[PDB]
Amino acid sequence: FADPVPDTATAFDVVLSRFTDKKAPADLLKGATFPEAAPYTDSEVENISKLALSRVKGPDAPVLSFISVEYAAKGVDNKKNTHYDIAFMVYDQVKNFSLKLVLVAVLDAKNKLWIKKFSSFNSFTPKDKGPKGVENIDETPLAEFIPDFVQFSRLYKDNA
Amino acid sequence: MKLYTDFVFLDAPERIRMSEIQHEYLVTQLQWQGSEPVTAPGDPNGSTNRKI
Amino acid sequence: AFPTENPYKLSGDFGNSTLEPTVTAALRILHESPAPFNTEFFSRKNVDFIQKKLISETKRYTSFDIGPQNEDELIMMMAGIYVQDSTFDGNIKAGLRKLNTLVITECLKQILPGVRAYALYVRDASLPFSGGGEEAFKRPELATLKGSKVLSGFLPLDR
Amino acid sequence: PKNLQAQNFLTATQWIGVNTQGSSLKNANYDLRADPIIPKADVGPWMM
Amino acid sequence: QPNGSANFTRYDSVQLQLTLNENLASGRVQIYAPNFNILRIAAGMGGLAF
Amino acid sequence: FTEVKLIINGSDRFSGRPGAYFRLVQPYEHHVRVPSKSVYVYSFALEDADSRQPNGSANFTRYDSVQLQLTLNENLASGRVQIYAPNFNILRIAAGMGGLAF
Amino acid sequence: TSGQTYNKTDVYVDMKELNKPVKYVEIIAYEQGSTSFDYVDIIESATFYLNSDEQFKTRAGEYFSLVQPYQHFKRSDPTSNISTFSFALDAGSFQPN
Amino acid sequence: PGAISQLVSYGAQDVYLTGNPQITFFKAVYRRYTNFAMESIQQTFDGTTDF
Amino acid sequence: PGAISQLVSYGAQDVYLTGNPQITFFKAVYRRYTNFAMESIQQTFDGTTDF
Repeated sequence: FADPVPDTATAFDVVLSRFTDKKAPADLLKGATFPEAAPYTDSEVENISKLALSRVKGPDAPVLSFISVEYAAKGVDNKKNTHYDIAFMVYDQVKNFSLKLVLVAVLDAKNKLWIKKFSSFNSFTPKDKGPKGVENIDETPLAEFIPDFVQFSRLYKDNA
Repeated sequence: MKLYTDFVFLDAPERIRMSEIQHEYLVTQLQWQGSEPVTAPGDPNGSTNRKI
Repeated sequence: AFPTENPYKLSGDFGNSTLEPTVTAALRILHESPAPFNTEFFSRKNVDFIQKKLISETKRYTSFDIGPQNEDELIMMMAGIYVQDSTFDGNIKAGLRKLNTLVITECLKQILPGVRAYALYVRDASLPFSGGGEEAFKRPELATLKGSKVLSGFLPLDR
Repeated sequence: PKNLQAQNFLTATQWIGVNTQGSSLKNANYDLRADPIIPKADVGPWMM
Repeated sequence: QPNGSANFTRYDSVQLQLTLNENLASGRVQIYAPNFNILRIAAGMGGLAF
Repeated sequence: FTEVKLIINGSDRFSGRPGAYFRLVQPYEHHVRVPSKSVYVYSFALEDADSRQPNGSANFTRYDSVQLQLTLNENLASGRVQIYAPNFNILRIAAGMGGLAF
Repeated sequence: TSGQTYNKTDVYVDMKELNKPVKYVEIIAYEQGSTSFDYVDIIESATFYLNSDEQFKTRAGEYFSLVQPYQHFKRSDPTSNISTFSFALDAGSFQPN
Repeated sequence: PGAISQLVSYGAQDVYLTGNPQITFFKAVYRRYTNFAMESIQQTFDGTTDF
Repeated sequence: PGAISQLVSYGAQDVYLTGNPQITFFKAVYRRYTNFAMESIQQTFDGTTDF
């Protein structure tokens, strides 16, 4: 169940992953595809985030205090697998700051909670965005001289 | 008195990256201190050697 | 298609004559007396080495077969590079190694784009234009939407 | 066009009027004689 | 692009010594010091990093 | 008109030329009769006067905007300049029904 | 139709013939008869439409003359009354900003 | 309307200017330097310094 | 004669300037950027805007 932390991740996200459920529940919840969403329920989502924070009690775990939820996305399939995709704010009471966490978790018919994802809102640690960026707009980088066949540097290397 | 702000609107590929990827900008700010010395007046309350 | 033997302005430019050796001609323009460094560098064996080295390296870098190069231009280049750089402490082999290296590199710097330039020349000298069709004879595109949808005047009924 | 044995690509045009290094020597051979070769060890900052 | 700076955060004490003229009136000496910092923005939040 | 020039999508369609070109020369080249009278024309067709056969046309539908410049003489009275533009369309008759297709 | 001429309180320029990516536009006014140099500022405000949609809140003529040019060169009006509007961060750069 | 409309509309010329972007103009970039400090230091004269 | 004499006899010292060329001054290039558009939008004040 769930995913391994991406090979490239911050320490904060590796700890959050350490606390996810990588093992299937009864591995019975395979029966139907995608949820139906018609809830106008609010306070229920606050409790799911609180429960995910109630799961973090590591000897090296940050103190995590609940703030609030947005994008409380819920729906349930017809096998009573309740899917949540929750974005919420948490306060670090020791280092003085708040982050947004992403919680993707499910309930079974017995309302036991398993966490599929627990991570920082921000992603793409490597910062491989296509665009590179320019320090000057009115600067045109000088055009690469396309060399003759040998590329010069190999020509002096071959010629002793 | 009106305030006009020039907003930049990006296409979808960048707008998505701007939200999902964190940013660290190298920016400038001002700092200052005020001081009102007598400033070597003809008046005998000052001196020309002043440190702030 | 192409001739393999050039009806030179001057045929039998170096070699095929007994009146003066190549070395002496080089020494005059150098204004230098014979010395082991001069007599080896401008020797027939060294010029032959250079000509064969240029032919082999060009064929290795390119797909083209070239013959020996205009010797008048090569000997002037040899002497020119020689004057600009003739550094040795008496170690003739080390000096010739560096000096021959400069001649081979300067020569290839002209031969390599020269071959590319020629191949493109004969490409255009043989046929009208580049041979390109719609790629060359491409009128500009409008690509505006004033009339991309023609308002057909009416739609008849199906009968 | 691969059999280019009649072509002659070298053009030693940049090498006519060359001096020993970039100086103005009035190249002209003022000395109507032999001018023997000066040995040159490539030792720069301090000759020896 | 920065091309150098003086890091005041590690200085024990800094004073500006001004040798004054003798035809001055009293008043203010307003000293500015433009400086660099890092603005970190993540998870919808921004802030200045010291 | 002392000079007439057509502008298509902001560019000159042709180099501007004297009004006499448009009054005398153009009709000579493309029409049956040269009007003699102060009539100015410009063709986008080659040697046509309908001809019962098209031979060149300007697709104004695909021009983003057109304006025409008239350099007026100095002694003219105020008044109208009508501009006419004969064009091609397709008469489409089918199943007892008529109408003109653009 | 009768040949009478009336002054326009509101005058607009139809940029319908322009079909290209535009870096910037430049606006002048001058006397119809004096077809010569030395331009005049007769504009109290201006706004820009695309297909009848406003692109920005109407701005005073002084904005277009004095402020907008900051993006590029010659943001001044000593004798000039040339105003601009840019679609790019800079106009001068070769780069298609 | 506004800039949002401008982004939706598409022209063919765009494929040569904004297609497959290579750089952006709104992501500040800079390089790093070995720390250095400047000081203006007086030099001495050997000889008389007058007209 | 002409600029050819300058072009051809570039000389020994100039090898540091024109040898093994790295860039060309004769090929104009530009980079493709990220599509954007600008809109000037009026903001309002909260509070009296007076002296």
